[PDB]
Amino acid sequence: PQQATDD
Amino acid sequence: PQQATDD
Amino acid sequence: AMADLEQKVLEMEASTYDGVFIWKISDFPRKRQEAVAGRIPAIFSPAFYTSRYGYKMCLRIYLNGDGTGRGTHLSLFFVVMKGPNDALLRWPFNQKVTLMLLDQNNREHVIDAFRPDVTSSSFQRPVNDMNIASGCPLFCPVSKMEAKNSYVRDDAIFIKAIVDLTGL
Amino acid sequence: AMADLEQKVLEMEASTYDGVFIWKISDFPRKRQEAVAGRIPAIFSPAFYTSRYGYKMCLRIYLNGDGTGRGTHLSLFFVVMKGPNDALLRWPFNQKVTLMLLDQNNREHVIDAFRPDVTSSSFQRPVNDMNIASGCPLFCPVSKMEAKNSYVRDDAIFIKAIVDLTGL
Amino acid sequence: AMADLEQKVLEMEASTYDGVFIWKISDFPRKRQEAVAGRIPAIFSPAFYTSRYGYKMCLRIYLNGDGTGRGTHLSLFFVVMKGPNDALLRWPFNQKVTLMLLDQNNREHVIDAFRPDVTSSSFQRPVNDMNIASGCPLFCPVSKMEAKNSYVRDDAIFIKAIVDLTGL
Repeated sequence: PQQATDD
Repeated sequence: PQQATDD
Repeated sequence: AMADLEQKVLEMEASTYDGVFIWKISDFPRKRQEAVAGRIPAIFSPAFYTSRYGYKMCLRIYLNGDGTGRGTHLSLFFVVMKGPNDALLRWPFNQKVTLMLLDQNNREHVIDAFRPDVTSSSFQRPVNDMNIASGCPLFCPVSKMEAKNSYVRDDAIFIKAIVDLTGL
Repeated sequence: AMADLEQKVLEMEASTYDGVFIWKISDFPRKRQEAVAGRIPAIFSPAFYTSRYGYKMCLRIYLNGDGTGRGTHLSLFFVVMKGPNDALLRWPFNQKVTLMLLDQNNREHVIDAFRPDVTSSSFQRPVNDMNIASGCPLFCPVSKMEAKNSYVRDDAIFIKAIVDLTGL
Repeated sequence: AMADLEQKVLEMEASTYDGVFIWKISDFPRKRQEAVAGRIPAIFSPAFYTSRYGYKMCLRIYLNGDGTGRGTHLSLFFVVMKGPNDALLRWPFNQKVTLMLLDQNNREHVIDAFRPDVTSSSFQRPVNDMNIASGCPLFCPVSKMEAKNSYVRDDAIFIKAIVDLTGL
């Protein structure tokens, strides 16, 4: 999985 | 089945 | 708008998601009389579902009968309601439905069942909040229930519905 | 007041405790525009759980994408939240997660899956309400959803998440 | 009215319907002192059930003991409550009950169990909201829990109850 950028 | 009369 | 919240709370509290529902009708004598007087012919039950995101359903009873059972029988019907997930469900509704008036002695339950009539408007995807109720006008003779026996105890009766989940 | 209680009731109504969650997103067109405009890039979903006392989780979606998928894809992420029973659970979170955009023709669902990266901060025991979301930045091309097809119907879409319960 | 509604919501959020309940007791230090001081000897847990329409039950604990365990032990009891479906259930209550204080290190849980004494008023069909509780007055030495160990973590403890469903 890849992390979201603005959380 | 039978449907109800006043619904 | 506390009444709206209360309604939501009571509905959530009563909901089941396995197609099995037991409806306790209290104040039987009063409701029974309100029906006989023609003031309140029918009563809708809280909603229940076939699965967490399945069909939404409820029951509709006439303590003094409807149609062919008017004045002589307890008429009990099944209702397909507009569910939040109807778009993901198969239509028309085609699950077998078993209805019961529970003997509180747990010996002689009154039981009937039916399979949906695929062409009836009662089982099509709901356009309105509820489709027309369909079921058993001659579910139970008023003499059998109400009167005495062990169906009515402490001024309350229990109705049970079992929606067959085959294919779901 | 009733605003906070109503809120709690809303969360309870959407919760599930078997790792399976279906998120219906209404007012799609509007929320879709808000994302494209850059006003509201993401939306979090109500919380759900792996079991009655399991992990607390939720989904996070970007109708106009995030990171590598910004402006070209629907980006969908998984979120581990601080749960009431985290102290009794094993960490880091290590259950396979399956994400889906449901085809409302029930034909071609968009699906993807992943197993957590045990070394990512996204799956460590939560210190805050929500850990960093992790998932699929390139989940589905905007042209595939939004545009037409059977993903968007009556201005709504359905997202489904399935958390594998092996070992739980 | 508003109070009862909030109370109903809190009970619903804690309810389980498979005879398994985990009771998280927060603000342990405070409640523990309130017990030692004699201001609040015992605490009741929210209600839970053996099945969707089964027996209604709850737990009752004395953080500083009751009877034989007064001041030395954590006294934990089981309570049969008046359920909405008692008329359909078999009486007296005769299901084995297991009680546990969970070790948050998940190594040494305190566990005890008992089978109901069918002749006791504690297990007859409820006439009042709750029957008299019965259980383990010497469930756990205060020295073992409270003190240190891994039972109290971040000022909270977890009590688990498992009602055997055999025959149900």
